[PDB]
Amino acid sequence: RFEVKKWNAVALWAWDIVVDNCAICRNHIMDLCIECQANECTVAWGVCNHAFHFHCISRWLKTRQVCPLDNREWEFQKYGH
Amino acid sequence: DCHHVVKVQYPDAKPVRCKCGRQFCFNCGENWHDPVKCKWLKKWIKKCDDDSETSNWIAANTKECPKCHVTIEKDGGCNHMVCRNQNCKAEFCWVCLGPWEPHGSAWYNCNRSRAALQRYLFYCNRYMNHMQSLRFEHKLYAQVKQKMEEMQQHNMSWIEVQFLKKAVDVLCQCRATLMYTYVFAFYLKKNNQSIIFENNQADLENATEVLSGYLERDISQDSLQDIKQKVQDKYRYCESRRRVLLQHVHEGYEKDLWEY
Amino acid sequence: DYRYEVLTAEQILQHMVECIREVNEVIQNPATITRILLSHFNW
Amino acid sequence: YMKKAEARLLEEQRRVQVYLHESTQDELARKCEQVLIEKHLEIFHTEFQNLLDADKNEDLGRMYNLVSRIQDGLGELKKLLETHIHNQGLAAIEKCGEAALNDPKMYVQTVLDVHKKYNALVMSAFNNDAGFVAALDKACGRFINNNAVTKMAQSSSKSPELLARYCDSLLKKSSKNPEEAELEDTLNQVMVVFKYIEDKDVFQKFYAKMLAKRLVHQNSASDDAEASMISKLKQACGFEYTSKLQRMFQDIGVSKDLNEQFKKHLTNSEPLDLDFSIQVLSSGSWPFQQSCTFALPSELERSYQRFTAFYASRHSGRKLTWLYQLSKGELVTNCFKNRYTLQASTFQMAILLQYNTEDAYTVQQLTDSTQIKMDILAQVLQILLKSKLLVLEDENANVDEVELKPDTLIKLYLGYKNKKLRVNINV
Ligand SMILES: [Zn+2]
Ligand SMILES: [Zn+2]
Ligand SMILES: [Zn+2]
Ligand SMILES: [Zn+2]
Ligand SMILES: [Zn+2]
Ligand SMILES: [Zn+2]
Ligand SMILES: [Zn+2]
Repeated sequence: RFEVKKWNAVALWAWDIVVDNCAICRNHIMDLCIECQANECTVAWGVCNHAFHFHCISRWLKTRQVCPLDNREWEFQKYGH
Repeated sequence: DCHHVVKVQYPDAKPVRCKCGRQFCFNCGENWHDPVKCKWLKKWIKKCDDDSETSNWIAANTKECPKCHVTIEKDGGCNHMVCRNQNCKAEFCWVCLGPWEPHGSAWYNCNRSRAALQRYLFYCNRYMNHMQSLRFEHKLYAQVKQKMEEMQQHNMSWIEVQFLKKAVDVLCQCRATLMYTYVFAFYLKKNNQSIIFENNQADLENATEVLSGYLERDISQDSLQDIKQKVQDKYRYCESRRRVLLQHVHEGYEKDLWEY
Repeated sequence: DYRYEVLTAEQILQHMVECIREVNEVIQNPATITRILLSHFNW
Repeated sequence: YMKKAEARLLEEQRRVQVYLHESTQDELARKCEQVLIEKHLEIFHTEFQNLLDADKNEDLGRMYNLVSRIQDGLGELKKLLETHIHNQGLAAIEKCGEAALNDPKMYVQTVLDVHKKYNALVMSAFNNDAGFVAALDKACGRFINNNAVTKMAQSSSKSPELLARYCDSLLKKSSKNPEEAELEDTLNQVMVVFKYIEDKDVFQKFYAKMLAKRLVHQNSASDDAEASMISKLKQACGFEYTSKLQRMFQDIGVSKDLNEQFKKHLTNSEPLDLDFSIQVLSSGSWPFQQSCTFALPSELERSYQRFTAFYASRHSGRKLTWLYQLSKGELVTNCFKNRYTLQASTFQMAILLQYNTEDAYTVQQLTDSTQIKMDILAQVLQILLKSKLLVLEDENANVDEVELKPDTLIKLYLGYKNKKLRVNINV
């Protein structure tokens, strides 16, 4: 009846994102950015619910202040850990 | 000089190989051009600006028969031209280039400033640079081969020079695909989805240069354990990146994302 | 896939009579007439 | 003739030191060389061939000395060698025939045997010449990548698969405990046969798959052994070749760590009745797919929600997707007559725990409460009925063959009695 003494489960771990390319380096989000790869690389989120690598969106904002999928203004809303 | 007809079930601008040793784009006729479409290749090769001038003449003194599409120069005065090809016996008007049946029958009478120059300069510069390098690949192959022999006789085995050969091959492929990508990046109106592309390709360009550098000088000697690791790590990166570039272009074609 | 094939002048000439046979299977005309007709219609 | 030629050359070098003037040694040596050898290369080549057919590894040394004494005489010897050694290795693994195509050990052992024999020959007889080693290496590449086994299975991607499977069958946790000193050596030999194969990406696919299996199921011989194998793969192909494997390793380490912190935080939460243990993998590295649309039984829900809330605490934004298709536990069965202890997958647990209430459900009834897929239910229920825990309405029917329909009762066989305890109802 009771028949529950022990349980061992297996769970996949993934970022909380809808679709995965980072759309700057075109890598896969879980992989390393185009900079950390030619050798910490967390994920940054946008107030419009867009997600990018951190080192990618950093350089992009260094040059131009537009979220590069929706030609709008950009500011950080949720970092990633 | 080859004499072989390449029969196919369907014309689709895909590449074919002749068995004489050549591979061409069955539709247009040039060498295989993977990211860029045929029409832009033609428009860029006309004014290619550093390989041929007879195209200037052809554009300046010839028209094209609408039916058979061969260049025709006129040295008569009738305007009632008749195409003297093998099986294109069509007749038309030399000026309007339309059919002659009504034309002149009863009453139907026929009668780059500053910025573009700089852009074209930059793009044509890169394109010609890569053309020069792709023309010298024979020298590159022979160079690395002789160097393989030399490094081998000085107490180095055969497997090392094997990895070196593979690296060279990947390098040549990456240049041959940066070529046509520059062409494609000419006819492209600047929007967000174009800065992304023109920013990835610069990085791949730089990596290509670094690898083509590693080879020539740092072949020197007796540093195998590190130089070999560097070169392997550096050509896997280049190959992956160029596949990313091609996939980006084709996805853009699918989703109608570019603007010219 | 992209299925193609490579031929020489002799084989590409014999393929003409091959196509003529294929069409004359159903048209039932002397070979010369079939060749003329098909050649007018861009093969 | 070779022996006498050697003796004569020795003599006529000595003679110049007792009679003649020193500025004749080179010329006399050159002439005696051009006459004694350098004018009989053809018979030398034929004899060299016959010697290779036999195994006389001493006179071959003499021929090396002699032919090397003249200009470029080795040029035919290298090619003749490479040809013979290729043929020998190919015919050697030919004897295996089909028996190899399904026994990795014998195949890899045969390749290693041929390679060792001729490496041993061309290190003593031929003074470890460069070009001769090159001949060895070219021949070994040729006859590893294409051979009888490659032909029979109809591809050139069978040798890498077989080598990957051999390394698998070697690093598992078998009955015997392997000795670290022997294990390290045997891996070092697998690395040789690796460095000869020319398609080193199929090998990575297969090795990644097998490592994933044996890491998930806690079934591995030695952690230091796994680390050493990964390390030499990296050293032979670079940090980009073995990134997925290093991540696939480090995250099992991190999972083992994090389970302890869950235990610590568990001191103030009183886990209802069960020993919980989880493994939290990355998402790009591992070759696993999403799920099979499971409905979680009410028994585990408490621990499920407590752990998901705990995980969400220590990290910013992260989404666990539990995959139940590979996750096992333990049941106590305090309902039968002999106090057994069952051990099965979570699917079995859902289906069995259903019968905690009643014992008269049908295939459709089971589908309603556990939301499992049709074929999956078919397989699981078939395996259960194979065991004497669940019986059909019939008693002697070939339950292994007679499939059932949604309107088919399943009877909890109360009279089940295994001979021993701790039954392992799994495939
Ligand atoms: Zn990064
Ligand atoms: Zn946005
Ligand atoms: Zn990125
Ligand atoms: Zn040709
Ligand atoms: Zn084309
Ligand atoms: Zn015409
Ligand atoms: Zn006109």
